Amino acid sequence: PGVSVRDVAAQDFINAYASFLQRQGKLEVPGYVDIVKTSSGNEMPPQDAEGWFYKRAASVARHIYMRKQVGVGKLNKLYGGAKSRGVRPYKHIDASGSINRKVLQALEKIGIVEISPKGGRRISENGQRDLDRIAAQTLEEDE
Amino acid sequence: FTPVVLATPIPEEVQQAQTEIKLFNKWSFEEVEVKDASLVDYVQVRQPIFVAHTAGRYANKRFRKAQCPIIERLTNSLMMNGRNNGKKLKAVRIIKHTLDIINVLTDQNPIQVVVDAITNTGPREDTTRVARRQAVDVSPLRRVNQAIALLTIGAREAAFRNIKTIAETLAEELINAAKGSSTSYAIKKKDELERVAKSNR
Amino acid sequence: GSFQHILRLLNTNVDGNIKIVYALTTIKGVGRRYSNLVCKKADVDLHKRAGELTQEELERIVQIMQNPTHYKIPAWFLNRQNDITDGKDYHTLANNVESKLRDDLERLKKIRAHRGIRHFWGLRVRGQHTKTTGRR
Amino acid sequence: TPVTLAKVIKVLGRTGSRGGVTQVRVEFLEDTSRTIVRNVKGPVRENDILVLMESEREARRLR
Amino acid sequence: AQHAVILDQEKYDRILKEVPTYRYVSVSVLVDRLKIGGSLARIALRHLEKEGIIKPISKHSKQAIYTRAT
Amino acid sequence: AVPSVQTFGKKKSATAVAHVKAGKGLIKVNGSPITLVEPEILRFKVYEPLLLVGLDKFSNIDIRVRVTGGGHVSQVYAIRQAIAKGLVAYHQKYVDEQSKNELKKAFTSYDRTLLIADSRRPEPKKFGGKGARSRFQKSYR
RNA sequence: AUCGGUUUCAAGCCGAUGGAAGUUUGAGGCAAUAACAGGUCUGUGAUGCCCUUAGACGUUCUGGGCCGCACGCGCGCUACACUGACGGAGCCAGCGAGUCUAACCUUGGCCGAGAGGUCUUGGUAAUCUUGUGAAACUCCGUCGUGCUGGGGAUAGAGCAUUGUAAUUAUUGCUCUUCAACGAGGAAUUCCUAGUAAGCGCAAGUCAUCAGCUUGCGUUGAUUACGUCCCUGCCCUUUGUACACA
Repeated sequence: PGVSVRDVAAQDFINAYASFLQRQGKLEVPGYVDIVKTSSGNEMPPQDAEGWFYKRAASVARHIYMRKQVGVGKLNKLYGGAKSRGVRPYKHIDASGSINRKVLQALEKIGIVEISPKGGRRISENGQRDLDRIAAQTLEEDE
Repeated sequence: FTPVVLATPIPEEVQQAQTEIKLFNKWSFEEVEVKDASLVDYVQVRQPIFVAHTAGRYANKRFRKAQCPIIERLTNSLMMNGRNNGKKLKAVRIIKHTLDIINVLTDQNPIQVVVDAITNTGPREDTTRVARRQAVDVSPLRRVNQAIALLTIGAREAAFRNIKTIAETLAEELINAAKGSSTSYAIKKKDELERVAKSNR
Repeated sequence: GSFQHILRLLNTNVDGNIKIVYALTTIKGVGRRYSNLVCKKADVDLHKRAGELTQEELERIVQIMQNPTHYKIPAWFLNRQNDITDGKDYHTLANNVESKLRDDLERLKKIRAHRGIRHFWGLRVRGQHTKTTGRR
Repeated sequence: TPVTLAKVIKVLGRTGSRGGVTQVRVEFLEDTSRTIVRNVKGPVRENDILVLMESEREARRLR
Repeated sequence: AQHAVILDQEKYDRILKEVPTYRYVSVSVLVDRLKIGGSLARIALRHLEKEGIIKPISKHSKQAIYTRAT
Repeated sequence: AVPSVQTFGKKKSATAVAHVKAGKGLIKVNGSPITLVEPEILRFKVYEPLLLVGLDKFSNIDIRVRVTGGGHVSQVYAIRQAIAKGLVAYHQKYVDEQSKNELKKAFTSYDRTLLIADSRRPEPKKFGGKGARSRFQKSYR
């Protein structure tokens, strides 16, 4: 009866919030989608390419929720993985900026994320409402 | 059996583990016995456990790894060919799979069949380089050590450049070792070490 | 059904087997990234196995491959950009790859540029240490 | 297929170029009072059973 | 092609007779019957699970195991 | 004026601070139920302190675990230990030493890190090697 | 430590129990006498002697070379894949270091597919970078035994950053080109537990450049718990026509 974003599983939540944010045509797509691989250090673009974006959007929503306030730099260095530098040892090069910035702007316009003091971005009260509503449905859909 | 409630709702399959019995969450150590003497007090099937992963201080003194659960000893010996060195989470996930595989075909409770594979793939007389060869008998700890080291090496070598995944290969090898086949880099590889023995035995 | 095998496409044989995004790249001058972007602009289905693409959408695949800039390829997805001849960005996708490779080496050797000379000698041109490497 | 199981009663140093082989004294579980000397390869404690494919032949040090 | 791995709507009919009476079913078995190769083996397993001739015991990604219907 | 004891459990640079209080059954880790720990096989390593004694002993308490440091496996072993040490410290202080004894020899019978941390620590790296032991390759000729 | 063994019941050693800890508790630092014609005069306003002392063998400037390639050798890195690659999501360390009359570590918001730019900001630092939300790893899905999407070398063109200066391509980034390599002969190296191994991270040089080193954690085995067989060690005995042995 007090189901929140934390009480539900990670993937099984993001996949249902992905469905919801795709049913709603509210969240934007920057237009350069289909031509990006969400990194400097990757091989190929996101395999789905049917607006993944609705999975980034969902995960940046869920991440900014659990944290205090997240900036684009924290999202870049979060989502960025190991770059194969050819014959040289693997490194950490952080993920692509524009995707994480334009998804934060898309959440800001929808009313999930709020530009927060101390810099970065917090959740809106409408944000917590929509996240917790989906989080309750996800569990009771199985139950 | 006594479905209790908490402020954190626990699933009933997890709640059927509390002092009921300690399994994987399905494989029981009640036991279909080792059945072959000499290796009893050298295969641990007496202390039941939930996963094939302890922190483990078993390479401490000398004989402490004889009192380690034999499922962990497979899980440990599956991490060789050192692109998989460490990575016990992958190894235990492979072990989970291969056990429920050797359940779905030829069920027999997939711990006693693993135990019986250890009892059959154990080289029971070998030689030593004294360019001569002198046939000697084998310590039951080394009979386990090499029974594991033949099963898990045979498995990876079969699964290498193949579609049959390490889970299915290791599974097939453990089954054909249990029911003496000589078709699993198995009793065949053991007979090859007892053939060079009978030359000098 | 009408499932084809060989699939000839602009002077190459791109076997209509397992996948299309990875079949197109056997053309000398397109790669995994470019093939993917052209398939997306062609609006083909990617789960199909490169043989069940009817000739009309195969023509459209070849259209957007040949003249990419018209169909929203952003002009940093191309081989020759600010080309030395005119200054127009285009993609050398056919046998043009080796044609324009040879043309550039021949341009360098004609000028008698250092990189052109090292290209002529068969030496390594990216100031690499070839004392201990490039034996055979 | 007669294999004879025999428990060890005492271990006697190590034979071989290296300490690869351990000379041990066994008592046959079947028809006991028969004590025989035997070679092993792997690590041997006491009370451990060895499986002989020949009960007959005795054991010598590996010079 | 590559050792009988071709897309077909008749080997659907071959599958739906040959797959039952298997004590064990996975991607590895499907391909080692010189059938459908990998990508097609997995979507065969998924449709056989929807149809209900298959019982899934475990459904881990990279190693999906299945059994004949009781 | 409430039964409350703050305990910790640790495994190789993984500090798991548990707060076992008089409650109903709220067992939670980083403000999420125990049923959602990152490694889904080590779900039964974090859980085993509950399955050892029984959920009936947890029908009158609430536990909140805050995990910091280490990796995924270090943190699971830290939680497991922190919960068991939390529960025995509560029973010692607020029930009796009789039921403390009971569930101590219940916990240590099934083998333990669980109550006291594995002493093991990483050895420092020395020159002319890639670790504490492994020396660089030697070049005679 | 206690108890039991065990050696003339002496120093000790072995087993169990308790304990955070029972190998000198783990790892280092310090580390004798004698010796080498070991290395360094290119670390030293450390220095004898010898050579030059201005058409300089001093140190300054421009450019060039230390990188040059029939070939051989030594430390490495990447790999030959399905215990895998790729895409998404999941998502956790430890030891550092960091600018005032200078340009450091740089949040945060915007521009950008990048790399990287802009306008501010906290930190002379358990206050800020920074939880350095590192990678391997986990889960769901896309590849299905093919030099294949394993591998990423060579090359072509473009966009940036550092720098008086990037050509002999500094580095980074985008697209294209795709080589050898199907686990390696005779040989040889290192390793006994949080060790090997996998994984990345921080520091040194650093304007820029790490496939190096110095450290640190992440994941974490197998196999000995031994013996002189090889290669050497220490003590005693013994033979010697050796003593730069």
